[PDB]
Amino acid sequence: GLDAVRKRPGMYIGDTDDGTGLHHMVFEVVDNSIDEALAGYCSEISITIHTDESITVRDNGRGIPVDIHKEEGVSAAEVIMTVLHVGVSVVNALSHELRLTIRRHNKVWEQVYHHGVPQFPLREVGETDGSGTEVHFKPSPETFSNIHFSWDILAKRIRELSFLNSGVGILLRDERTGKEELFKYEG
Ligand SMILES: CCNc1cc(F)cc2c1[nH]c1ncc(-c3cnc(OCC(C)(C)C(=O)O)nc3)c(-n3ccc(C(F)(F)F)n3)c12
Repeated sequence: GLDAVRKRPGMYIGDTDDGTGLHHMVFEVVDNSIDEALAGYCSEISITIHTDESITVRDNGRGIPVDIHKEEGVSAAEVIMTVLHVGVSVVNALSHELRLTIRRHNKVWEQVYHHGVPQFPLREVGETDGSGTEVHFKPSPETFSNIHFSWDILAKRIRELSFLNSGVGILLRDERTGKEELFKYEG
């Protein structure tokens, strides 16, 4: 259960005061998009740093499957966001607010969590021509002490992701400063 994760966070995410754990949250999310790239269905990832020190990750993969998962009773998406046994549930648990948006089967689905707790089941909220998964999460002040993300640190590790996963283009955007960079390795 997520209760333990919130109770002793450094054990799961990394040090919660020096920025290590805080930045791991971003790459905990991003790695799922990378897995989808390794499978061959994701070519584009974008990471946005918001003025309120929240983070948005978005990929262009197949979208998380949304049909009802019967060992739980809830959408598989909700399962993946709320149960593990690091995963993306760790990020969810340690987030004040987190919005999940899935584009799949030409439909748009979303769900909102508060500290890893679903506010409504995955619901359909529109039509789309795109596909992929988007995640917007705000690190909990109850967990991390100095919430400020570093362009430099995110930039560095993204450059390496880009370098190691040829053919994936990764867009980094900081709305605090308006810096913007697309890392794609085609040299
Ligand atoms: C921006 C954050 N992105 C993101 C987070 C996350 F956290 C999971 C996913 C994600 N983007 C994804 N994009 C695709 C899948 C995905 C979709 N379908 C399958 O199907 C599996 C089969 C057998 C059909 C195949 O591989 O061909 N697998 C993964 C996915 N998901 C990652 C885990 C899942 C899960 F378990 F829910 F199925 N979806 C995620």
